[PDB]
Amino acid sequence: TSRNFSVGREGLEYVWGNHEPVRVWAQESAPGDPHGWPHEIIIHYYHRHPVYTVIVLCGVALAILVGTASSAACIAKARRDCLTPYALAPNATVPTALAVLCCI
Amino acid sequence: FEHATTVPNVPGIPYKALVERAGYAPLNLEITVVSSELTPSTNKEYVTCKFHTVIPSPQVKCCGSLECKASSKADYTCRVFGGVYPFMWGGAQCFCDSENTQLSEAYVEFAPDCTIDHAVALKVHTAALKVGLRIVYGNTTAHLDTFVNGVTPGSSRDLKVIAGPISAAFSPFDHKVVIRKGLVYNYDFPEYGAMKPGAFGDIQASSLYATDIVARTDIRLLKPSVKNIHVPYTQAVSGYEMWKNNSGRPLQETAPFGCKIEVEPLRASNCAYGHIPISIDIPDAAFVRSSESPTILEVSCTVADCIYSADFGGSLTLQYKADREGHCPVHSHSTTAVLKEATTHVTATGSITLHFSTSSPQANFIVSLCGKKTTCNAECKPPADHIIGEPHKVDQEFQAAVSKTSWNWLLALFGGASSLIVVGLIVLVCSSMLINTRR
Repeated sequence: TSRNFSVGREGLEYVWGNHEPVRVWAQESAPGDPHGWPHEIIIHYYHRHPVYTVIVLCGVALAILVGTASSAACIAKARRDCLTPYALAPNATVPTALAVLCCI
Repeated sequence: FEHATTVPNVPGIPYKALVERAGYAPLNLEITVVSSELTPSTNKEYVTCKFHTVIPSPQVKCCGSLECKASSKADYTCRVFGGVYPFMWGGAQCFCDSENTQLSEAYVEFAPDCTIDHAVALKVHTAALKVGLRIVYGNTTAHLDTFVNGVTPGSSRDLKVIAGPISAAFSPFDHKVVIRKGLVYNYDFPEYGAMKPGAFGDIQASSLYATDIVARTDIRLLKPSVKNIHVPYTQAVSGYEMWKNNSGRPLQETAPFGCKIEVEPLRASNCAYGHIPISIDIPDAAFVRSSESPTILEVSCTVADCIYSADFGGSLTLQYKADREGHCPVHSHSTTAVLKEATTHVTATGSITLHFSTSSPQANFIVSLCGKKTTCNAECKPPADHIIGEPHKVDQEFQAAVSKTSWNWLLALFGGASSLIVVGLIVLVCSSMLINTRR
């Protein structure tokens, strides 16, 4: 027959019949390279620690999303309150000097 | 001089530390847990085994009547039967026809083979940890056994090592433990006096040679039917035998932390759990003046090729310049890199190879050649082998486990977001001041 047993960083002991126990420990031999390209790094660290690497990747995704949508929101707010308060006022004229410096 | 370390409680793995006194040359410290004993406080309740149903010779005062008495024999069952007229080889055994009374007796004993095949019921209290240590300081090795409680100064000659309290309180034994021919089981045996028929402990005694045996084996004495003299009886199965068939696997095979369960006395040997705060008061003579040890002018660390595995998968050569020959202690000033060496020979200009072990994918640690810290930088590729037959010498941290390429990418992403929002805040304040000056 054949029997598959999971070994971790802490070890595993198996006794086969009247044999002395033999202990085996697992090394961090995940597929990929920790110092290669980011996709190889992600493969390595997902095979090593899946939930931790998912947490970190979700953290970076959230960090990029909330922060691009925050800098952009502040930029749009500044654009609105630089174009409306006197430039967009009806029958009002704003020349290039104080229009093109931020607008367009 | 007093040094306070925290040795990982794994038997066999050396723990290295460097003790530096002002004005005194660094001393190499080497603490190994050769062995460990987890000995609980035991209390023997009783001894149980297979029972021997003793049926005495039937008594027939068989023209008249008999009275059931009380006896201290184990599970002493008696019954008086009305009219029997018993027969043997020889015909009628008495004269009156139906005025014949038979008394059936049945008690329980210890089987003759019980002195070998028996179980012992024990209650075990809080366990005590005792360790064998292999402190190596300077060029002197001291072996010694200490109690892990935090107050007892186990000392070989002049070391005075106090083993601090174990970080995790662990005991592989339950409150109630059963020992049978060297195999230890975690069984909830009945108390002394609460004998359940058909279960473990249905027959109890303080010892095997005791005359105060108590038993409850459900002996029912049946009314004789045949003419020949007979004691018909029925009984429950041996609780010892039933437990033997349904005992499960012992603690020797279901123990946690790789504990080796041993008897005489009951102990759990070589258990790998927790941290031990050792405190060593090294004798003064072991230290040597900073003048006596050779002085390193300059050194630099180059690392050949490293993997992070359980064994010593790393190499390291450092080119030094010393003004005098002698012996210099080597130490890695890092929690994720441990050196195989402790002392080495320096001779003017030279270079020496030091093997280490790592759990981080970076040789980003410091090495000291009897002082003169120097830094190493390299790439530790993952090992090709998946399974090894030797424990991991170093624990797995977080800042160490994450490599510098991944750190660079993570900091690039987070710092990009942070700089984006910082630019957003600065344009916020600039636009607000422009608006305030507008009106």
